[PDB]
Parts: sequence; structure tokens; C-alpha cells
Amino acid sequence: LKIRDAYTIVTCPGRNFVTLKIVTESGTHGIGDATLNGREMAVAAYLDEHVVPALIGRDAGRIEDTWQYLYRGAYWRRGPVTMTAIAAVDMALWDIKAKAAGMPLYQLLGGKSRERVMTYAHCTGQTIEDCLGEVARHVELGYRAVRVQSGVPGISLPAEHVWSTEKYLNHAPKLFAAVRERFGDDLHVLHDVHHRLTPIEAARLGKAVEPYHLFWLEDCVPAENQESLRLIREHTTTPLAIGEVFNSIHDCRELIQNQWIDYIRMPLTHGGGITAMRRVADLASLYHVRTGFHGPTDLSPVCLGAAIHFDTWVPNFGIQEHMPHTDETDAVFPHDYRFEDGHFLAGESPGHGVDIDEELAAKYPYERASLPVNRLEDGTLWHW
Amino acid sequence: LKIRDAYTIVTCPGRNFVTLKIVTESGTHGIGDATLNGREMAVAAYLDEHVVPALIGRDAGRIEDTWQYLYRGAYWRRGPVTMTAIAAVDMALWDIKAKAAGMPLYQLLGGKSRERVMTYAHCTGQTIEDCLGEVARHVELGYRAVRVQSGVPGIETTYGVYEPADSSLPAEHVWSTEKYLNHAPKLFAAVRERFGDDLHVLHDVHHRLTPIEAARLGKAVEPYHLFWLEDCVPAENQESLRLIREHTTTPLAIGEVFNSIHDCRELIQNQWIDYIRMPLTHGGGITAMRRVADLASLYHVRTGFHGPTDLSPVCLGAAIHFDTWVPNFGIQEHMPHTDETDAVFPHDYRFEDGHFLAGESPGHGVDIDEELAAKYPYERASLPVNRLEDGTLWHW
Ligand SMILES: [Mg+2]
Ligand SMILES: [Mg+2]
Repeated sequence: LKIRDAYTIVTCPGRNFVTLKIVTESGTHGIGDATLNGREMAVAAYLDEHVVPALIGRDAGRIEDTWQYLYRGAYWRRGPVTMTAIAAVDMALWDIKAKAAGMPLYQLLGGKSRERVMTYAHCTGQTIEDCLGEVARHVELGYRAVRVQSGVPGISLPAEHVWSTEKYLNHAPKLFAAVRERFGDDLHVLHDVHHRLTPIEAARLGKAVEPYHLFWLEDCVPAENQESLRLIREHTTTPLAIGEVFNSIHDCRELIQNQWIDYIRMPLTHGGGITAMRRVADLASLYHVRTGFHGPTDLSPVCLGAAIHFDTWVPNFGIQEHMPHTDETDAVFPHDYRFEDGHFLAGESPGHGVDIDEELAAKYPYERASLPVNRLEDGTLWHW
Repeated sequence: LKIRDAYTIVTCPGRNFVTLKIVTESGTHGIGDATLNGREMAVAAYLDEHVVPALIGRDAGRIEDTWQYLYRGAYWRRGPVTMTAIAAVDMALWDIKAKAAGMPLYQLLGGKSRERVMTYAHCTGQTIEDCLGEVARHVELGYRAVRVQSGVPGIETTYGVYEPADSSLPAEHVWSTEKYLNHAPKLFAAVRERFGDDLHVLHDVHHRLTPIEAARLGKAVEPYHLFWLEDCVPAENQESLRLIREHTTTPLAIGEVFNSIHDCRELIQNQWIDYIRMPLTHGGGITAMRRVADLASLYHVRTGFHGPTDLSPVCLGAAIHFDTWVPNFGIQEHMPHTDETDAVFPHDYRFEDGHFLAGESPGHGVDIDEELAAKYPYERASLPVNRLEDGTLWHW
């Protein structure tokens, strides 16, 4: 199990993905997701030039040692590029270890804690009515949970969006009222605030939406300063989720220990892989916090498969976001996880159950694509 | 004046440097340091593929807007690659602004607060005696302050005993905390015995201790009155400094591995450190570091910018301008660059009698000679790792 080859693959079967492959002398291989949306080539370079050469000859079985070697050894610690590179290695090594053990990953982690993995779907629309149409559509597909978003009346390179907080705050509660009126109380309803509020504005929104009993209100405020959550938590009983933009337990230790959130959203690809996220989930468990992994299209099927395995074992599972990948993406990344009746089921193949078709990946060259930015009506560069 | 062109230059005149150059429609230009030791190409790619294209056509005068656009706009916030890229842009834009203003950078920032900026030199040796020899020679050169490091008997290799990134793949060092703790105070005792009390004496613990171990070391070295004890413990958990601060009056310095005000807000507000070490090229540039220095000032914390060979003369020049203006200046680290490096980056900052003097040329006073830079191709070099005697991957 000494490493004989390690290299990245960059491919764009509908959107960009970066993948790390590690191959042992014996021939067993593992893959890990290294995709960082809108900054993809920074991770590719971090891996190609600085990490991959150091992997050659290392014992692939030494997962923990390798994690610490890359984390501490980089000298400059934490960060999105850094932790995604480390996550990619970690995911590939856990893939290899599960294969060597002849077990699907969830078994190697401690076995199954649940029989299936609940997901939510994205329901979006220009008007509230448009959104309700999407909710009905996804309910018919078997989803037990939906994230709802609608437009606010009056509202390659980064697209430039315009934002008004005050108009959003007045309008948003009407969406949830309408969802409850049409679909009733049994449906789980989620909403993503996407970083745009100040804490007292989020406190106001949280209170306003209490009657509609949201599964969570997500990313209320930028949280580099973790104390930003305090005012929200002290003013509302609407459950709170945060963390898709985090990469370290150190981004959320205080959020969790002070009981300022209900769900932690940091995913495998950006959170330093299985090794690190086990520790985050375990810390969360002490405070009744549950996992809600970020699961957008910009995390590859490699992350999704590993996440479904993790979701299957972890005691404090909350929910798994599902944004379906394109057929082309699924073809590039064959996998054995299944979606049925609104839930994922983990694969039984040894490893995390995902592979990459390198020949096919090579047919979809990288295409630069950036995330949007958001400005206030006066032009102020805001949070998107 | 809009940005017409922006590009990186990668050169290795003794070691790797990455530089960002921004050129306006009028031809005026600015440069910023983008060097992240041992991970250089990650920053190069971040800039080349993802930042540079978005700079074209922007108003070069909109420094704040650009900083926010890149920081918030990246979506994934903070981190060494991210903030070094942003720092490079920021430094280049301030360079351009100062040139447009016809002023050296320190003037643009608020004018000079001091007539010279005190530095410290690195004194190192295998034995204590070897180190003392180095102190003697640096005192002779006019340094008012020295950092001292020496070998630990029974340990083959220790930090600072010199170009850390000296191998293609990481060198592997071995470490014993207990041997270091019993030996280190002997060094400082020897330095005071030979050189007396007026000299400022610094020491870098380089991340290797736990908090209570650093508390013990701090107490043990109180009699020697160190200027600072640096990087005692890894500080991703900022609370790691608390036990040290509660147990010793030896001054503490931290932060060369930080990149964000959010890495040190609590260290500062709780008064757990005396000097903040985060430098311009890794800490988001002038725009961000002004904010950090100002927060620090409310709590009597002073600046002590990291200044190793792996920050280019572009950073050093900009840092000297910053140091010249900032009220709560502490000290500026000086590790001399190679002749080849100084030639690639012509500059107007000066070193005299143990102090830096800021340049008077408009901008930060540093330029890059691209034809000369092209003579020195990138060569991979990685920082070492450190393992305990039992093989445990530790902190280097
Ligand atoms: Mg979200
Ligand atoms: Mg240091």
C-alpha cells in the first residue's frame, strides 16, 4: 500500500470538477474530490506542485499521519485552498483503506446508524407562486424536505447582482406562510439567507418565521466572527444552520460549544475530509448539533458518495442536501449510491463506491466560471 | 484610470518569489508581493486564473472596493492562499495610488510617526558559545536587538539553527520538548552574562510547546527580560494563549502564520499577546493590516511584522513605509536578501545603524526588473516537517 502514483484530473462535464487519484504499488486506487467552486485551479496547483510529489512512496495506510503531515506541514494552516487539497488526499486514502478492508466506507466508519439518508431539494421561483409550483413538483418526486427561495419584488467573470435587505425582510415571511397554506405542516421547509443580513436583522427574520416552523434558517450572517450568531440565537427559536463556507473545526468550535447553531453545514470536500469531519460531527454531538452537509452540484459525485457513507454511520445526522448532477457528470463519475423516494441509500461496493472514467473526463476540458457578487443599491460591495 | 494589464512574475534569485504587477491605461504601474513559502504555485494559480481576469478594466483607484470584491467575492473567505493573493493586489494598488499622489507610501498613510525603524537580526549557532559569537558580530553591526537560537544537546536539529526551505521535498527533523525546555534558559542567561541588559533579546519557540509548557518557559526566562517569546503554541484555538498569559510576565508575540483579523481578534481583545506578527503579504495587505494594527493599539499591542527572506523586497519596502507611519510600531524583523534578490527588486529603503529608513520615491519605492527576474527560473523548495522522537508528526 505504498503510493506509486498520485495526480489530479480536471474535467468539466457540465461544470468544473477537480479530482485527486492515488494509486498504490499493489494497484488499489482511491479518489478524492478537490473541487473549490470559482477557484478551482488554485487547488489543482496546490496539489500538483506541492502535495502530490510528497505523496509518492508514503504508506497509504497512514491516513492520520498524512493528514497531520499536510495540515501541520504546510506551515500556513487552514483555508479553503489548503483544506480542500487536504480533503482530497484524505478522501482518496479512506477510499483505499475501505477497499483494502473489503468494506463499503460506512462499515469502516463504525457501521450503519440508519437505513436511509433523508435529503432536501431546491425549490426556486421568480414569484411565490412560481416557487409553490416547484414545491409541488418535488413533493411528487418523493422529497420530504424542500428549500424554498423566491424573488424579491422591486429587486466567466463574476455576475453582478443587486440586493435590498429591507425589501427581502418584508417579503420572505410571506413565502413561508404560502408554503404552509398550500402544503401543510408535515413537509420540512428550509431557507437559505445566504449571508446577507446583520445579526439583529436575522433575529428579526427568525422571529417573523417562527409560526412556520422552518427546519432551518441557513447562513444568516457572515460568521468569520463567530459571535455574530449570538444575537440571533438569543432572540429566536427558529433553528439555525451555518458553515458551508467553513474549512476548519476552528471556524465553528465556539458556534457549537455556545449552542448558537443547530446544524453544521461544512462538507467533506471543503472541511478536510473524513478525518476532520468525524471530529467536527463528534464535537457537534455533545451539544445536540446535527450534520447538514453542503451538497451542491459543485461538489462532485466523489464527495456525494463519501458523504452518503458518512451520513449513514454518523449518529447525529441531520439531512443531506441534494442538487442532482448532470448525466454527463454521472457518467464521468460512476457510483453505486442510489436515490429513491426522497432518500439516499449507501453503496455496498468496497471504498466510497465512486470511480472516475479518466478517458471520458478528458473529453470535457476546463471552462472558467466564477461565482457572482452582490452589491447594494448604492453600489456597496456586499455578501452574495 | 482603469487597469489595462495585470500579471504575475515568478523568479528564484536565491529562493522563490511571486510578484503581481498591475498596469493602468496611462502606463503607471504598481507591484505587490504574492510569495507564500513552500506553496508558491497555489497563489500563482489563484492570481493567474481567478483574480487577474477580473482586474482588467477595474478602476485602479478603488482600493477598498477591490479588496472587498476579492475578499467577499471569493465566497470562500480567509486562508493563506486567498489572503496572499488579495494582499498582492492590495499592495500593488497602494503602490499605484501613492505614485498618483506623488508621495512615498508612508505619507499617504498619515505621515511619519518616527525617524527610523528599529530592527532585529537573527543570531544562531550549534552551541550557546557559537550563538554568542553571532550576537557579538551583530552588535558590532549596530543592531540594538537580536533573536537568539541555539542547538539543543541530544537533538540533531532544532528551529533556527539559514534558509528553512532547503529541499525539494520536506526535510524531516526530530524534536524533544523536554530537552529544549531544560536547555533554553541557559542560552538567555549566557547572552545576558556576556552582553548585559541594554540589548534587546528575542526568541522564537516556533510552535513546539503546549500552553502549560510555554507558561513554564516564560516564567523560567523572566530574569532575562526578553523583548518577546514568539509563537509558543499553535494558535488556531486562540484560547491556547490564556494559560501562558496567566502564568508569566515575559512578553509574548504571535501571528506570522495568520492571514486574517479573525485569527487574532480575541488574542488582542483579551490582552493575551504583546506583539502581532502577521505581515503585509500574508495578512491581506495594507488595507487589512491597518485595521489589525488599529485594533491592536486599543490594547497596547504593537506591530512586529514577520520579515523573513521569503517575503520579497516588495513586502519589505511596503512594510517599512507602514512601520514608519503606524503609531503602535514594535519592531521590524530583518533577514537580509541575497545580492541577486536585491538586484531583481531595486528599492529605495535603507538600512543604517540597526534601523530601516523609509524611501522617499512615490509608491512603496520598490520595483521589479523583469528582464533580470527572467534569468532565475522557479525551483521547488518545501519547508521541513518536525517529528517527535517516537515518530509523531509534530509542529515545525
Ligand atoms: Mg447555502
Ligand atoms: Mg517566527
